[PDB]
Amino acid sequence: DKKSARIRRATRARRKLQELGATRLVVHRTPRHIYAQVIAPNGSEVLVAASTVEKAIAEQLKYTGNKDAAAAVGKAVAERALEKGIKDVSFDRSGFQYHGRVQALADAAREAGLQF
Amino acid sequence: AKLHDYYKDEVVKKLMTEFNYNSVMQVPRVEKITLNMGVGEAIADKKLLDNAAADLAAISGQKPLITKARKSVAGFKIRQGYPIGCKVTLRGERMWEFFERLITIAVPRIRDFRGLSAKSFDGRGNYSMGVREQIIFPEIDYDKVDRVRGLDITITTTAKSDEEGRALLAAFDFPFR
Amino acid sequence: GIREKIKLVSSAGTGHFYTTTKNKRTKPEKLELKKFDPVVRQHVIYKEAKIK
Amino acid sequence: AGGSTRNGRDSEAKRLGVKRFGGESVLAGSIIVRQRGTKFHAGANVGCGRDHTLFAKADGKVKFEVKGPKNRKFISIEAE
Amino acid sequence: MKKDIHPKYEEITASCSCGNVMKIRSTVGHDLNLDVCSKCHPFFTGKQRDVATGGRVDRFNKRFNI
Amino acid sequence: MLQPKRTKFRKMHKGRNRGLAQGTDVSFGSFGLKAVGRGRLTARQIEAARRAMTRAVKRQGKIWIRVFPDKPITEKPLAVRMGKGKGNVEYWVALIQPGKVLYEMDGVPEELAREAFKLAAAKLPIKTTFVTKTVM
RNA sequence: GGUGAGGUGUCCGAGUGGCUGAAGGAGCACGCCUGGAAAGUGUGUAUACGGCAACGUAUCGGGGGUUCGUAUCCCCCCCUCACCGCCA
RNA sequence: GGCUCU
RNA sequence: UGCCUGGCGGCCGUAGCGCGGUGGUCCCACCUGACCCCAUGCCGAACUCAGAAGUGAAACGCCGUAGCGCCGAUGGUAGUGUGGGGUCUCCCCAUGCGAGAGUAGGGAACUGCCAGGCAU
RNA sequence: UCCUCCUAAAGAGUAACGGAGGAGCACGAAGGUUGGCUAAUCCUGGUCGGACAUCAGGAGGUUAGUGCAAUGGCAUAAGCCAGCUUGACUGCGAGCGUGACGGCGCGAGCAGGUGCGAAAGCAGGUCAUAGUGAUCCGGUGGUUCUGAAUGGAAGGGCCAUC
RNA sequence: CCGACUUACCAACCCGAUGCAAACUGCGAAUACCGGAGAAUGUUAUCACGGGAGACACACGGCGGGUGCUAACGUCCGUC
Ligand SMILES: [Mg+2]
Ligand SMILES: [Mg+2]
Ligand SMILES: [Mg+2]
Ligand SMILES: [Mg+2]
Ligand SMILES: [Mg+2]
Ligand SMILES: [Mg+2]
Ligand SMILES: [Mg+2]
Ligand SMILES: [Mg+2]
Ligand SMILES: [Mg+2]
Ligand SMILES: [Mg+2]
Ligand SMILES: [Mg+2]
Ligand SMILES: [Mg+2]
Ligand SMILES: [Mg+2]
Ligand SMILES: [Mg+2]
Ligand SMILES: [Mg+2]
Ligand SMILES: [Mg+2]
Ligand SMILES: [Mg+2]
Ligand SMILES: [Mg+2]
Ligand SMILES: [Mg+2]
Ligand SMILES: [Mg+2]
Ligand SMILES: [Mg+2]
Ligand SMILES: [Mg+2]
Ligand SMILES: [Mg+2]
Ligand SMILES: [Mg+2]
Ligand SMILES: [Mg+2]
Ligand SMILES: [Mg+2]
Ligand SMILES: [Mg+2]
Ligand SMILES: [Zn+2]
Repeated sequence: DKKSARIRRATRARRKLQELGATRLVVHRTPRHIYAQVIAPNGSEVLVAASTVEKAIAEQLKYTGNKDAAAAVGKAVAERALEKGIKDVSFDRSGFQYHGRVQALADAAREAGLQF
Repeated sequence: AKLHDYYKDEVVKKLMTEFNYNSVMQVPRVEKITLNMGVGEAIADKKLLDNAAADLAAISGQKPLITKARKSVAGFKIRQGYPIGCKVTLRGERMWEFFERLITIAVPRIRDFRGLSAKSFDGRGNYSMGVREQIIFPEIDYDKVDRVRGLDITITTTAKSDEEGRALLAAFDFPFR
Repeated sequence: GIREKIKLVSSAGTGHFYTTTKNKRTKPEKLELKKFDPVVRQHVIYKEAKIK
Repeated sequence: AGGSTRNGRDSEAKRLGVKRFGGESVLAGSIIVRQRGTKFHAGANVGCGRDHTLFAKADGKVKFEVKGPKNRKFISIEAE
Repeated sequence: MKKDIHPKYEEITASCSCGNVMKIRSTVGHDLNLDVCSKCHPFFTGKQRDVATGGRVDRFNKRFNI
Repeated sequence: MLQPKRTKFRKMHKGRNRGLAQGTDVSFGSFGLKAVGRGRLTARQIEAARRAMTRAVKRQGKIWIRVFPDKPITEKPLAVRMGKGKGNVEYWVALIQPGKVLYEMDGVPEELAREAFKLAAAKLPIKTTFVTKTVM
């Protein structure tokens, strides 16, 4: 229901980046955690990934599902992407609103150095 | 939220006992109350609509959603898009507080009140009743009105069956019979 | 063919004009759009005038 | 003597169809399919026109293939 | 809820003839005096008494004796 | 006389009548009248052969009609030249291939069904035969 | 045989998509005048079926069809009116 | 002013 | 490496439904609250935010199950290209191709990348 | 004259006084973009309220919808709401389709400048296919291009347009 | 008014069985067509340009069809 309508809400821009050949950052948002992963243009393998389920990020935080955790995740995934040489991506909101934790994540990745 | 507290302390214990549910999430609960006034004569003039939304806005302190015709029918001389009614959805504390003022004040103020029906639960727990006259609520001033309206109340609850809602409202001493 | 034809005169002083149609019965108010003026190479407000 | 008819009309043939078939090397911009709807769909390196015309954005061979859960027919340009 | 469009919804006191003091949130503003509440409505006594069929044989035997 | 109540279209091409049939086996009843030849029947030929077997059984038993005339047949009027539109629909036919079971019957003996279907086949232009039900 | 138009309650008669289940009039019914009738005059006013009349539905030749909705629009069957059905 | 029949 | 879960794909019904069962450390879900970010042509329902008391009820996931859906031969049949023939509105012969429907049967998907949890 | 289906024989095309239907427009939003949503019908309950308004739940899963005919499409919706807007831009256009020709059509991309969006991106009218009329002549605005001795002008040319 | 019942009259949906379709399709050939590669053969048989034409009244026969009566040495198309 809500899961399916979120997928329907996301599957237009996903297919558009699929035909654009875009290396794509995928955000996923839960009430407790927030997830991020950089996916190759083939859509079958990832490059870097970050979350509030990881110990190295979650242990520095109060709650995993607030904006400060989402900015720490987008900073970590950006610093890993620039470590691996990935610089230009395209942000996939994955059916969420560009708002709140998603916006704070993408603003953190922009500030840390990704270009999107 | 007085009845919401009464739900959470005594109704849940009652229904868990009288149904032997495995989990407490398996219990019914009310979710929303819908207050429709179908005004089919407002195609003559907006002022009947404009006053019916004012009366129903005084009952429940929300601005009503003016509903319109889904399609056009000629037996009623209406076209698709005409405002033909008004509704109010009540959730949360305002739902409980209206439901308190309902079963405590307005139901006793019904002329020749003799009970409700237990045969109005739409097969799936959701109860629907219809009142003849808005003056049973004390929000309405008797001199200020001109037209005797009527509205209908629809309590949408999470009870799967019909009896689980009948026991839930009976747990709220809902005057069935 | 009730939909008469007009012209959208540049407000940049140039006599450049786009030509188009409108229903003058149902849209009595004048049409004003921001269009490209190829002489000045800017987007300029055009206004409705008579096709003449 | 007498009679008439009401069924004399017909329109001109619009010459639709597949102009370049599979395994057939094209230049960029070459029209592959003319069609009313999206009877076919645009795959890789293939654009869809205003009238659902499928044209090649690049050069190479035409590849017909069936993808998706709805088993829709996609046209792609292999590199060449 | 939205900010401006809704009417004032304020807690007032509604007392009744049975002395049922009840504080509710309402759009009235002033205090309310009732006539019957759910405590004092004759739903539990009056509707039980108010059928009152009466017997035809008992009226007959009542009107006299043989 | 059998006739469709509604049709999507008023007229139909002449077509052809080649191929074998599909309603070959005796489905419903016990005895059947199977077409061997090829051609087209009509609602009159169908209703006349139905009357001849209903009377031959004295309305005892049950008779199915497997076919139905759904093809309209046009004719041009007399003294009308070959142009100027398609002719007017005059009657309705059913295209009959070899092997088509035309009628079925039960509730009667075999010899009575033989003589009834013989009285019916005498009302039909095409050559017929008598068939019985079969397991598998 | 074809072309065109049309088919209106008791009668005539208007009525080319939304208070048209019908104007207006005559006629029919009822009342009054009249010793009695008329003529006047006044008031009304279709057939069915569902309940009970709360009003509802159907009915513009018949029968289908569309559009939310047709007495008005399209089709068929028809009926009638007008014109043509010629050259040899 | 004119206004039929019995 | 095993198990479980989440995300992104591959594939597009042997992958889908149905019926029954089962899961809560984590995850997920529901869930608590909302002056705030933001939102409701009314409503914190949704969207969003701040959270974590409770529950796996629903949903979801997993397991099982042939009531279906689905897949599906072999043989035959229909058709048909070429050549020939007949009783020529339609068929036949040689040769090549060869269905559909149906039957037996299969069948309660398979697989990749990353991350986390518990075991090892 | 134009559009859609069949005839049309599985590429295109294909005739008849063959079978059936439509067009000679509309829209300053019914266009663009961003964001969101998902029907028809039926069942039950429910004030006036009735076969049928509106309200709540369930089945169904597009049998609906598409500005209009039919066909092909449409869930990533091309269908439906709201916000901001004018890309219903100007100069070009590789390369193809289609016609005997005149002509008609599709088009990525380039330069300028613009709108929406955080951004990737999208936008050179509308889901597509009908909604149309050659040339001449003449009219209007702009442009020194020309200007019959010279300077102007008339007139002509070019661009837009009737 | 609520309704009584029974009943020799039909019937929606759904289910099962059975047919039909040029303007039906959850299937689907043979051929034909487009493109590529490869031999052998064929007096370049192919294409482009240029000079000169003629022709645009066809017929029957086979096959696939419309129309007509699966009537016509009929008519109108496709193909040989
Ligand atoms: Mg009417
Ligand atoms: Mg289950
Ligand atoms: Mg919530
Ligand atoms: Mg469960
Ligand atoms: Mg085989
Ligand atoms: Mg097979
Ligand atoms: Mg299965
Ligand atoms: Mg299963
Ligand atoms: Mg073709
Ligand atoms: Mg062909
Ligand atoms: Mg969108
Ligand atoms: Mg209802
Ligand atoms: Mg549109
Ligand atoms: Mg369109
Ligand atoms: Mg001339
Ligand atoms: Mg001079
Ligand atoms: Mg000069
Ligand atoms: Mg067919
Ligand atoms: Mg000629
Ligand atoms: Mg000729
Ligand atoms: Mg010829
Ligand atoms: Mg022939
Ligand atoms: Mg012929
Ligand atoms: Mg012949
Ligand atoms: Mg001849
Ligand atoms: Mg000829
Ligand atoms: Mg021939
Ligand atoms: Zn009281």
